Amino acid sequence: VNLENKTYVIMGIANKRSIAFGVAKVLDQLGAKLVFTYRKERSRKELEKLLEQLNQPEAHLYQIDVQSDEEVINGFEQIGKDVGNIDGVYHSIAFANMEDLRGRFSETSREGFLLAQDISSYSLTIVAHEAKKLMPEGGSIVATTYLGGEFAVQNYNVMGVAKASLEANVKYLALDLGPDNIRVNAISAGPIRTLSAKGVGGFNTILKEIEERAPLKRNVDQVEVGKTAAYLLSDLSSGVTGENIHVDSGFHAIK
Amino acid sequence: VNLENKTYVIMGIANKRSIAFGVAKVLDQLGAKLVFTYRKERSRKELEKLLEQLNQPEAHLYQIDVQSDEEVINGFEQIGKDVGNIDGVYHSIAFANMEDLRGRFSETSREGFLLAQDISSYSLTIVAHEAKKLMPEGGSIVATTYLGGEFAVQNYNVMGVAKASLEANVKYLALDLGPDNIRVNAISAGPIRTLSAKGVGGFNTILKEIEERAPLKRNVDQVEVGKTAAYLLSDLSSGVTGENIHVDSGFHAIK
Amino acid sequence: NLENKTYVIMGIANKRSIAFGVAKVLDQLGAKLVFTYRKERSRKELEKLLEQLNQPEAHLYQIDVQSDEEVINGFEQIGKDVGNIDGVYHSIAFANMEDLRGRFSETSREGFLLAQDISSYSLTIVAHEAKKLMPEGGSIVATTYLGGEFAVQNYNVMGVAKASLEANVKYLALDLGPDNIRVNAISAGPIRTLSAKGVGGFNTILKEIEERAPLKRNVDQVEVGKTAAYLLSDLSSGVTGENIHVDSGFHAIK
Amino acid sequence: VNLENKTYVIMGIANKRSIAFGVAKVLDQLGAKLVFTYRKERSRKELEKLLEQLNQPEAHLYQIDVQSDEEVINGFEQIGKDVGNIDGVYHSIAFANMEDLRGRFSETSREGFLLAQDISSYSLTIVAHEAKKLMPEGGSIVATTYLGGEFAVQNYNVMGVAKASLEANVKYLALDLGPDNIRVNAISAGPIRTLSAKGVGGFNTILKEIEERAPLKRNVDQVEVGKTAAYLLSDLSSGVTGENIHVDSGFHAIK
Ligand SMILES: NC(=O)c1ccc[n+]([C@@H]2O[C@H](COP(=O)([O-])OP(=O)(O)OC[C@H]3O[C@@H](n4cnc5c(N)ncnc54)[C@H](OP(=O)(O)O)[C@@H]3O)[C@@H](O)[C@H]2O)c1
Ligand SMILES: NC(=O)c1ccc[n+]([C@@H]2O[C@H](COP(=O)([O-])OP(=O)(O)OC[C@H]3O[C@@H](n4cnc5c(N)ncnc54)[C@H](OP(=O)(O)O)[C@@H]3O)[C@@H](O)[C@H]2O)c1
Ligand SMILES: NC(=O)c1ccc[n+]([C@@H]2O[C@H](COP(=O)([O-])OP(=O)(O)OC[C@H]3O[C@@H](n4cnc5c(N)ncnc54)[C@H](OP(=O)(O)O)[C@@H]3O)[C@@H](O)[C@H]2O)c1
Ligand SMILES: NC(=O)c1ccc[n+]([C@@H]2O[C@H](COP(=O)([O-])OP(=O)(O)OC[C@H]3O[C@@H](n4cnc5c(N)ncnc54)[C@H](OP(=O)(O)O)[C@@H]3O)[C@@H](O)[C@H]2O)c1
Ligand SMILES: CCCCCCc1ccc(Oc2ccccc2C#N)c(O)c1
Ligand SMILES: CCCCCCc1ccc(Oc2ccccc2C#N)c(O)c1
Ligand SMILES: CCCCCCc1ccc(Oc2ccccc2C#N)c(O)c1
Ligand SMILES: CCCCCCc1ccc(Oc2ccccc2C#N)c(O)c1
Ligand SMILES: N[C@@H](CCC(=O)O)C(=O)O
Ligand SMILES: N[C@@H](CCC(=O)O)C(=O)O
Ligand SMILES: N[C@@H](CCC(=O)O)C(=O)O
Repeated sequence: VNLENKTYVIMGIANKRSIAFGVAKVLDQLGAKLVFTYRKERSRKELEKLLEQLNQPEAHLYQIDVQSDEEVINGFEQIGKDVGNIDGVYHSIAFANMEDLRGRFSETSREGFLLAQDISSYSLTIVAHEAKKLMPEGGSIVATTYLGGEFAVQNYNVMGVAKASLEANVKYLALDLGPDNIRVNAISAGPIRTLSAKGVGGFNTILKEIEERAPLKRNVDQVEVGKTAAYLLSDLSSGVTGENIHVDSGFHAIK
Repeated sequence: VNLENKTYVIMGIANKRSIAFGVAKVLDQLGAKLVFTYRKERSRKELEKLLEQLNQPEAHLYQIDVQSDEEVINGFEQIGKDVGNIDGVYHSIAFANMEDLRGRFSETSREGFLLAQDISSYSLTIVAHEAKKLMPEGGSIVATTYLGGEFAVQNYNVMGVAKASLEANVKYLALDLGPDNIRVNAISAGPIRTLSAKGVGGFNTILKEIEERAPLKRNVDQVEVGKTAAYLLSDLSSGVTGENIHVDSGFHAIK
Repeated sequence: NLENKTYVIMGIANKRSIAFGVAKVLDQLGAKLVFTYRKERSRKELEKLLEQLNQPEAHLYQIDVQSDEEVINGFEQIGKDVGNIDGVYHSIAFANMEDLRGRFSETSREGFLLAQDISSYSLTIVAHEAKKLMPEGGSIVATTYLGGEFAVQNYNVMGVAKASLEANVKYLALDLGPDNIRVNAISAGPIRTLSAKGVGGFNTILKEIEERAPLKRNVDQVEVGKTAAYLLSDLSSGVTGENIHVDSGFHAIK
Repeated sequence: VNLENKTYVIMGIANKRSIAFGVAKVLDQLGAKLVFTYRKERSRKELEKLLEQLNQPEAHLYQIDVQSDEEVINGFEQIGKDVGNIDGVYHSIAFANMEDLRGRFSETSREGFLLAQDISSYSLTIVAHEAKKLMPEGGSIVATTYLGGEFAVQNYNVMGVAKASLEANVKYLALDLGPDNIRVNAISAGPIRTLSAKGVGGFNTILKEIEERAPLKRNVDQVEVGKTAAYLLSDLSSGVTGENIHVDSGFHAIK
């Protein structure tokens, strides 16, 4: 593309291995102004250190726990006060407990099921609503999903149902904001070594299955997700909404 | 398909228009012993009255609000004490607040979003968990979904996202409970005038458009969901699990 | 219960045909069965297989679906010999052996069109002809494989023919629905049939299903026929343009 | 997405309105070298006049009728001799007789059905086989489909079954050629006023409905298909294969 004079909000960089950091690098390289949101003080610390590798002349950092309507509302409001209107949001946030992930799915607790939904799916809805106010002439919103939202994948358990929820959330949001010229899409990333990935049982062996079985016979990386993100966040993908692009070496397409 | 010496639990008859009552008439007509569960007082009364149409020699009625683990745990425990091992469960339960079935999806409240997940999806997981205890030999579990879980349908809003979640729940339950010989499937019913259908904006429209546009050129009814449920709840459908069967006059197949 | 129901069953070759699984189940449910075979060999064979069933008579018709006239005259005769029918079970497909292994991208025009012709287009002509014999509606069921939905190694040109057959179903459903003819697919798991010898690495798939499918076991022709009973009968009123996976749950997992 | 020192074969321009000339304008814009294939001498004459609006310094025009193995085989071979190694093929080719694009699908002739399959689906397979010869390094093949491939759309009839075939063709080519680093994907375009769209009953109606019912509330144009083509044919889409991107204002996602 080329993304000068554009401003994107990126949510969910924890460290250098975060998918959303792959997005950040690509967008930053393409001329975009970036604004970053985080939950833990530690993620902010990592952000401050990761910005040195970037071209951003300014640190634009905001603490937003997507569990709190107040923090999302006040965050996006302060972002508009600081940078003005924006062109899109990359959503890269999910959560579930260990204790429910390494259960039989049937043994999942209600509080863990809903926690997963709340952070991993609902949060897009409220982010979309608040971000929309900073997009008076339209823009783009991308969330990150995984194929365990379309099929039942051993171990992914509660997070699979939260992804199914997220992928519909995208479709309903696309229907709703469409007339506002806001596009909403999902990237279905293949497995990537991240901090959150350490929490999913059997991650390593799925990695390996991908190399053996996927059409491109290899795994993907954060920058690949970031390149597809730039497509979805740019004018290149006008006409595309409610879509789910698999960035996964073609693994979605086989059995 | 003869069901004598089978026992099924049917969840979510409110009145004679309920989908689950379509299911009950079919199962009863085929010789099954039936247990029913309800939430409201008013629903148990309706059930008491509706039983006079059935061949069920006794009434097995249980109050189970699926918002409560204790009620589901204790309910299914009582069922096992009163009737013994069962052969399957029909789940016909969902809820969302009125203002979440119309206007704009992007303005869905967090509590409204999570409420719909809890009742309309999570409840399957917990029901399957407890119903399993009564199926040492294997059995069958069916839940009721709608096309709006697969596609954004105007006005179906927060329920669309809960049916997406429910549909994934079915897949993950099938994967989990499969080795125990417990099948888990969905019926995706077409629009049908029920009490809950009154909370969905634009329902009359969707009905007409089915008559005009679906293959069979006519809407379905509860008995037709019922005969598909009989198939899934019986040995006719051994080998079928994690499936979603559209009983919607072919509407799912066109565009 | 299918008493005074009459169904045409296409593609029995031997005791292991999926269509024989369907036959036994329908026969068991009291239905009258007409069979269609392709070459005289399957005739002496079929004749022997029906000594198992409860059919009082052999209604047996050679139809190679590569010929319009054999499909046209075939159904025309069935109507004269037996009267109106209640549905059709399609259990028919073909591809040349060299196209069912190695490299899809190396498939010949002729071998690709052959597969389309027999495995997909034949449904359309069968439906048009069979419709003439179901004035009050009826039910048509074809057999597919998950390979028409996902690319499955080795299945190759047959996967593109099945994808074709699954859309044919959709389109037959839309077109024939106002006549009350329902059209559906059963997507069967793998089963040791005569024709599955020709698919590369079929034994490797058989074992994957056992290891990985929700039911942790494979399916048989009888389970396929039980689901065909549902689809061919009134139990499945309301359901058309559908593809039901009788596959120990394999389609739902990745 | 800068495409200098890239070369793409664009198959199936007939006039200023062709979807493939959308692609061409876009790829040309981004600095690619372009090679055109046509069938009818009139499509060459049209290409020659449209070349004047491109920045291409030379005309590279081949006559390939994809019904001929020999013509595909010799066309591509020749292309290799003339411009050397290519980066991708954009396939924008389909055909069906007018009878079989209206009225009753069940009345499709054998001959019409195979003719649609041959031109509209099989051609991709042989084009990929021959084009693989000019991509020893890897590359990108994109074919043009329509939602009629995934659902029954009234009137689309024999072509929809041909587009199903094509979409599956894309999936199998992606499995087969992934190990050679050749990505194969499909763009599912919304309805667009072209020469070949004049053959399809009820085309005007579908246009109007997309406007009323699709999330963006507008039709897409050829240039929007080109912008997404540029993405699929470039490194921006490096982890994407066996995929189908709907450039259709959202329509695919709604029911
Ligand atoms: N890695 C993969 O294999 C893979 C594959 C497909 C899809 N995905 C999806 O990709 C996205 C990014 O995950 P990742 O793999 O990049 O892992 P990650 O680096 O661990 O990032 C996850 C992010 O989620 C944020 N988060 C969790 N709860 C939050 C909350 N309540 N409020 C605000 N932020 C919250 C974390 O912030 P804090 O650390 O500050 O708490 C962290 O930045 C997730 O949606 C994941 O499900 C990942
Ligand atoms: N009608 C349609 O067009 C349609 C189409 C597709 C799918 N569906 C689905 O079919 C199922 C049955 O709905 P329906 O149309 O038959 O409407 P219905 O008659 O209103 O039944 C809904 C039932 O859900 C029960 N329920 C709600 N919350 C509950 C809770 N917390 N605990 C226990 N029970 C609870 C209700 O019980 P109480 O009244 O006692 O509170 C009522 O029995 C639902 O899953 C619905 O989403 C309906
Ligand atoms: N077995 C599996 O794992 C599997 C799984 C999923 C789907 N299927 C499908 O199930 C169906 C039945 O196959 P099967 O596995 O049961 O194998 P089968 O016993 O070999 O039956 C296949 C039948 O197709 C008939 N046939 C082929 N071309 C014909 C033509 N041109 N005209 C008339 N009949 C023709 C064969 O006839 P002749 O012997 O007379 O040549 C044979 O009766 C096929 O559609 C197959 O694609 C099979
Ligand atoms: N327009 C739409 O709404 C729409 C929507 C989605 C997808 N599509 C698809 O987009 C692609 C391009 O179509 P279009 O709408 O842009 O129509 P178009 O401008 O009429 O182009 C169709 C092209 O197909 C070529 N063609 C037909 N048979 C051929 C053969 N045997 N060998 C070589 N070329 C052949 C034609 O070449 P000649 O004129 O020289 O014969 C023509 O250039 C097709 O796959 C179509 O199915 C169209
Ligand atoms: C067997 C599983 C296959 C590998 C899964 C690939 C994958 C890895 C990490 C993911 O991220 C999370 C996972 C669980 C809980 C929170 C997050 C977060 N954030 C994800 O969504 C998907
Ligand atoms: C967009 C209009 C399409 C017509 C929708 C068909 C339909 C009607 C009623 C349904 O039931 C509920 C709906 C909302 C809340 C609770 C329940 C319950 N129980 C349902 O799930 C689907
Ligand atoms: C790697 C794939 C695993 C096994 C696939 C299961 C399968 C077995 C047999 C099939 O039948 C045919 C196959 C080829 C040609 C004709 C027929 C016929 N008739 C089929 O369609 C699918
Ligand atoms: C029911 C109307 C649906 C709207 C149609 C969208 C559409 C328009 C034109 C298309 O192109 C062809 C159509 C038929 C035959 C050849 C070609 C070619 N080339 C296409 O594939 C799809
Ligand atoms: N993370 C480990 C532990 C999972 C478990 O034992 O449940 C794995 O790859 O499975
Ligand atoms: N149930 C009425 C009211 C809709 C509304 O305005 O919310 C309908 O949509 O026809
Ligand atoms: N072009 C006409 C076709 C006319 C017909 O098939 O009757 C239409 O828009 O349908």
